[PDB]
Amino acid sequence: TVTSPYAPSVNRLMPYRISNAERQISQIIRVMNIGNNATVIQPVLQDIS
Amino acid sequence: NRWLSSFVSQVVSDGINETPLWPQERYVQIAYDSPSVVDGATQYGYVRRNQLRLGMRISALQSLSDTPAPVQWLPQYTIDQVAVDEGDAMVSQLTQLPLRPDYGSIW
Amino acid sequence: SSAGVLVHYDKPTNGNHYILGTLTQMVSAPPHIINATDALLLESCLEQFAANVR
Amino acid sequence: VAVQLFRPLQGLVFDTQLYGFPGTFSQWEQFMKEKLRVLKYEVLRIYPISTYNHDRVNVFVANALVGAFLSNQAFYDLLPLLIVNDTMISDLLGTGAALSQFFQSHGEVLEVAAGRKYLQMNNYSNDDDDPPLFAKDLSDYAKAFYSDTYEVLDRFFWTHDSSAGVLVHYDKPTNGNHYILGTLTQMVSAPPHIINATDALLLESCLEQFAANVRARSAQPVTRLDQCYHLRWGAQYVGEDSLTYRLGVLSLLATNGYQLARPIPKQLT
Amino acid sequence: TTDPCAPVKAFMTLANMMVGFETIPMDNQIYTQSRRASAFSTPHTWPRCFMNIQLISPIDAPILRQWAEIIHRYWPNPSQIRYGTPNVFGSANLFTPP
Amino acid sequence: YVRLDRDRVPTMVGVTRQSRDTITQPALSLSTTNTTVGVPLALDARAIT
Amino acid sequence: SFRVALAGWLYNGVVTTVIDDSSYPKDGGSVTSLENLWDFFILALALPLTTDPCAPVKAFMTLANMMVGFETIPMDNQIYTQSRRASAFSTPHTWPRCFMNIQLISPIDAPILRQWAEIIHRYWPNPSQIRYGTPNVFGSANLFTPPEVLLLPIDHQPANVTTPTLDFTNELTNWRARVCELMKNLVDNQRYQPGWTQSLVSSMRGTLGKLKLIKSMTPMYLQQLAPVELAVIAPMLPFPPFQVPYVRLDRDRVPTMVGVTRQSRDTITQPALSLSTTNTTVGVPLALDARAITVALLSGKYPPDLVTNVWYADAIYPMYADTEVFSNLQRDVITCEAVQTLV
Amino acid sequence: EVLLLPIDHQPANVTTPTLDFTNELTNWRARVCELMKNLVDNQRYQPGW
Amino acid sequence: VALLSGKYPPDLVTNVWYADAIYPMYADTEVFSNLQRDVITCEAVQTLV
Amino acid sequence: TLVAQISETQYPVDRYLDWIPSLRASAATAATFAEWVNTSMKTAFDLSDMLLEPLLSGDPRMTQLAIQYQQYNGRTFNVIPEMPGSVIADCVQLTAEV
Amino acid sequence: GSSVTGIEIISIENPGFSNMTQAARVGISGLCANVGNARKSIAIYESHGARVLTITSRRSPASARRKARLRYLPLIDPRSLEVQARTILPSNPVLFDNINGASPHVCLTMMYNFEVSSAVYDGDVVLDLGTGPEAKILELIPSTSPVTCVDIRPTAQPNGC
Amino acid sequence: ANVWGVRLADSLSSPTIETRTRHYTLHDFYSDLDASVGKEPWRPLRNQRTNEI
Ligand SMILES: Nc1nc2c(ncn2[C@@H]2O[C@H](COP(=O)(O)OP(=O)(O)OP(=O)(O)O)[C@@H](O)[C@H]2O)c(=O)[nH]1
Ligand SMILES: Nc1nc2c(ncn2[C@@H]2O[C@H](COP(=O)(O)OP(=O)(O)OP(=O)(O)O)[C@@H](O)[C@H]2O)c(=O)[nH]1
Ligand SMILES: C[S@@+](CC[C@H](N)C(=O)[O-])C[C@H]1O[C@@H](n2cnc3c(N)ncnc32)[C@H](O)[C@@H]1O
Repeated sequence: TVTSPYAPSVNRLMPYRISNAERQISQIIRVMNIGNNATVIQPVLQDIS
Repeated sequence: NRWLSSFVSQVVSDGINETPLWPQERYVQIAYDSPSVVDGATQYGYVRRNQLRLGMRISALQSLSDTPAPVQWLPQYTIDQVAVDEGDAMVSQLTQLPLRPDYGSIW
Repeated sequence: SSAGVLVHYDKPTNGNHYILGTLTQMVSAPPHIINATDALLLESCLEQFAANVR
Repeated sequence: VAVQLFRPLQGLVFDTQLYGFPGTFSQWEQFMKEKLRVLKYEVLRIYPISTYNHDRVNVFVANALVGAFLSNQAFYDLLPLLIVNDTMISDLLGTGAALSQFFQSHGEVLEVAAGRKYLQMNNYSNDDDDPPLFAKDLSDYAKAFYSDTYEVLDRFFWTHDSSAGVLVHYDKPTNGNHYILGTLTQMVSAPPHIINATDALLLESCLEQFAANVRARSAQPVTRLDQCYHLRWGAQYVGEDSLTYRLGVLSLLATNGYQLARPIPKQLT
Repeated sequence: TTDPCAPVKAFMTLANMMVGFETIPMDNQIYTQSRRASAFSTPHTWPRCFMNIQLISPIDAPILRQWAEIIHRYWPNPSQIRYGTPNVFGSANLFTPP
Repeated sequence: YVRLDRDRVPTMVGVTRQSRDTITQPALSLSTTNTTVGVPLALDARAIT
Repeated sequence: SFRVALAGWLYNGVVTTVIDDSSYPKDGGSVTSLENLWDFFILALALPLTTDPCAPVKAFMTLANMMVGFETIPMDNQIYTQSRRASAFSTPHTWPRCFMNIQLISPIDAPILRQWAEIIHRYWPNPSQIRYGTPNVFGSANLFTPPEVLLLPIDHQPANVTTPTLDFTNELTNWRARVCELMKNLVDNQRYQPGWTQSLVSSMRGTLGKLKLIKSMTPMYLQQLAPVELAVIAPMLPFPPFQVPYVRLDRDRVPTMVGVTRQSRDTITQPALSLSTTNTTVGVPLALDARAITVALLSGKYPPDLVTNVWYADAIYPMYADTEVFSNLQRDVITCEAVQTLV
Repeated sequence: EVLLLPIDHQPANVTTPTLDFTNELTNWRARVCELMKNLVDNQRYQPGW
Repeated sequence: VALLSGKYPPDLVTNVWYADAIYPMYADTEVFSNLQRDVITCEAVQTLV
Repeated sequence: TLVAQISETQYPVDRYLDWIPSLRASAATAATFAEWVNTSMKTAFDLSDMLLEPLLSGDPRMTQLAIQYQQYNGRTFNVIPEMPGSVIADCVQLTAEV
Repeated sequence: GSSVTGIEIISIENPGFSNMTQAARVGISGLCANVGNARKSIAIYESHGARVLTITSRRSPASARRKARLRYLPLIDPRSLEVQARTILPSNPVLFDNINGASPHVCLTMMYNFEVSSAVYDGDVVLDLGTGPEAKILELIPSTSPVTCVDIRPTAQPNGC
Repeated sequence: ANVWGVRLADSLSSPTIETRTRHYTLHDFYSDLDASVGKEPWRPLRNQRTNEI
């Protein structure tokens, strides 16, 4: 459970929200890299393990 | 066993004692008009409470017979009257109409 | 006398006496379990109801 | 060799070994008759008939209750939900009892697990003359998503995987509006073919509607005007020359009122 | 032992010992049939299927049914001995007769 | 000593030593102005057997 | 902590006193934990003394979080869960609809939880007000309250020392008795503590009975003599009391912001909001110690020869002998004239 | 916003978990054990037993 | 072996366990910068094209 | 019998020393006075272990004495013992009357 | 209960020996007025730990025409049902229960009844000679005409209403 | 009617005559002890469905 303030702000700026098209294109390029290697894949699985 | 279970389930249920008789400990009291004569044959333990009555008559249970099929009935009418819509609402409360009956044969 | 003591008052078996039931239980009536001081009383009660009708 | 199940006992979602039924049909029915009396006594003990005689009972709870009692799965949590109030679905959506073997809410979309239209015996051994069971004899062959509006259901299936095909009914469904989603189990008692139960449900309903078309008489009412399903969403995953597509076409034809040139028997094989 | 909940244990002991061979319907999903036997120390936690010998199916859990019958019918009975003399002394007992 | 009467199994034993607010009668104070007593003790089933 | 909480009643509109974050159970807690049960008891007795607009909701959701897995309540959206930390309810928009309306908590599903909610709604303390100062001579610096009124977050009655310690008419004594009885009901059947192999029901019962019938005079003090001391101290303070209304459970009247304006009423200018509006609460928060407040509520005592007239005369003399009201008045004159001259 | 799985998921009802047999993996194990149980047959599968 | 042997701790409540465990991994905002990286990747691709 | 002279109790004792002044007693005054009575009745009779401590950790102005237990079904049994006289309190009241 | 011709049955709980309340009496009277002197059969039995009796009978457009006359529904006397201390097992309801078909005497009587009903118009004063204890003519002619009838044996219909 | 389960109202009966007691003598003891075909000291109870002792 995270918490957030409730009062008049000072107009911050934190650009993070992006579109599903950008997410998908980045995923496609990243798969284009990672596929066929397995030496950058198996460490990922061991980390998740 | 099944009959005894049903009887005990009836006795331990919700409701109230609708009779004038409440149990004591000094003595088992007998109503003023009970047909039992046991106090006339016992020397100790019985008392006829004169000031409690039971308005019901005295006669053994008369049970009719059972039959495996329904029997015809013929209604008979009296003087009192009520509203037709009231009767229709009551029959709608008591009904069981939504059922599929065996059709039969016209001809 | 906490399980209830029962008298008979009419014509007991071998003279005047009280009865005191133990805490055993009847099992052959599945939905209910009676501790035999209700069992003796229920038996005699049903027997008297039978005798009234006949 | 088998048994078909009706209104009271139609919620047998669990595995077959948990119930421990006898083998022969006579022993089976005697067993179940002697157990349903105990269930009846419990239900009557909690609900007196005189005070609760003429009020709607929740069908989900009733089926789940017999199913839990037959498998010894702590049916008491189901008892205070047996009498409906204000809806047969919103009651289960608003309840907070911990019972997820039988159903689980998803924010205005109740999810119940359909179970065991049929039931198999010992002497049923995949014979060419045994009746087909259409995969509805084992535990989990599909899931039912009940709601109040098809708009809400359609919006539910945006973030839900509908690739085995989702089936609607549109005519007079069992307990209100709902979609059906079949799992990936398979029917084996038809040796040359193996169907993944989303073709099985559709084939069963389709043949039933073809049967009903031939026996119409214009003066004999039926319990339902069409039995077909009309697959709704997952068609993008099944194109030409697939059994699901062909069965969809046949079900559309049967709904419009066609008839098979070959006579279909009264008890399929 | 003087524990009032002694009888419900030695029933749930065997119920625990045989899980996967016979089953009985419990009250809820917390005090299930696999819960320990020592945890049933209160009158509030005695199983409905123990207070009713009927929910133990005679051909589903025959040995549990027999053990329930044995507990209900052959568990030892209390009694009393009548010590003391209240003539010189008094009687310090409160919830029994002197 | 109740054998198997679940209805008669005892649940508490408490002593009172003062009335509550205004109720002068102990028969009315005792229900809500008591302190419960009792301690459990463990035994060895194998030694007993 | 006890004295600072007692003194923060006079400054509701500037500083808001909340219970410390450390006082809540660890990781939400659980009813199967004796330590978390005593955590809940220590916490539920300190909350009614804080000038936090939403103390009741935190008191409810502490047990609502501890009760996860054994009882449930209806939720509002598909985002939050019953197991969200009770200390995160710091604003009126977080109050559960099932808390604002009792009948959404089914008693067949949340017995203990609905009992706790019902207790919160019925026996939570009632605000009140007491007169102080002399508005006919010293004026009155009250802004949002009438000219001679001192709002209090609890009820107060006339003062007498000859009153029963175990008086369940007193709101604080009644609250303690109700909390002890509810925890008793919680631990009775062992429906929520599967895992206690032994039988600690009798021990829990006895210790809760002791906590209930403890011989404390702090509730009597807070009811009778605390308001008198506050009203005697108030007109002599350098910074006089600045209060905002105490609403008990009426959500729609809970204050949420306090700003200052410097522009006229028939003009439109830059929306230069004041600097005090940028607070999540109504004022500068400060955390108190639930443990200290609870132990101070449990262990109070008077001198065995207290005579009220003598004591308060002897205390009032040396503090009115060192008063500065007559200088603060002239200071107020100069401040008003300075403001008008600047304009 | 979807994650596929090669087995059936079903949420839990209690936070104090206790063992039960009703799940597809235990059913799979039971099916396997029963097959080998009615496979063990010294006549026609293991002569020397 | 992992399937045949498995045991929870003797006295655990899953709400408390996961509330303790999951918390450290949700205080690291390494996931919010990957979105900016995806922004820049798509920008570079379109600029090249 | 002594506490009812300086405070308000629920026991019907006569009062002779009302013409003597006294403060409006409180819990602290009652507890103190009871402690002095206890110490005096120990010093006389030559005792050294806990004559009256069980009753002093409450409010001595309303001291009663009883016990009870409660069955599972809510039924309750209590034992409110009779309060036999005390020649010491009788002599104290006589001395006050004199 | 929507079709003008069909079956209709009700179930009321009568525990042992008792005088049936006003509600059950009104319900049975309403069913009688709805049926209109067709055959009526009863059954008494214990169903789900309760003792209840059911009354089965069919309705008809002649029944509706009779019901259109009476202003206040009469009330039967419950003695003949209260006296029943027996058990009468039920049977499945059937629309056309008569399996042997009507008899020629019944058919001739129905020819006569149809002739009467066709002869009588609306709003006409009539008088039948020897109707019987059951005024069957009340179900034949329209419900808006005085029907003063005579018979040597005393009637069995209501009076007033 | 009725207390909790309905009892026959409208009438009420009970026995009227009671047989006089008979003392138990050694001849009676011996005759009961040598159980003859007509009068044994026991009596079989049998099930109401299978009709067996
Ligand atoms: N061992 C002892 N058994 C007694 C003596 N005679 C009767 N029994 C018991 O005496 C008890 C009291 O008998 P009664 O007061 O007459 O009541 P009851 O209805 O006649 O009892 P039953 O004859 O068993 O139906 C019963 O529970 C009998 O089992 C016997 O001679 N010696
Ligand atoms: N457990 C759950 N089973 C449902 C409920 N009622 C029906 N079943 C299932 O509901 C599903 C949908 O039923 P329908 O849409 O009416 O189609 P159907 O042809 O009537 O299905 P069948 O009655 O099995 O032939 C079926 O697959 C049933 O097995 C029950 O009350 N609870
Ligand atoms: C069995 S009924 C049939 C009546 C038939 N439902 C009708 O009205 O068309 C014959 C009736 O004719 C009547 N009728 C025969 N002789 C009687 C006369 N002496 N007095 C008046 N009733 C006459 C009888 O009262 C008898 O009820």
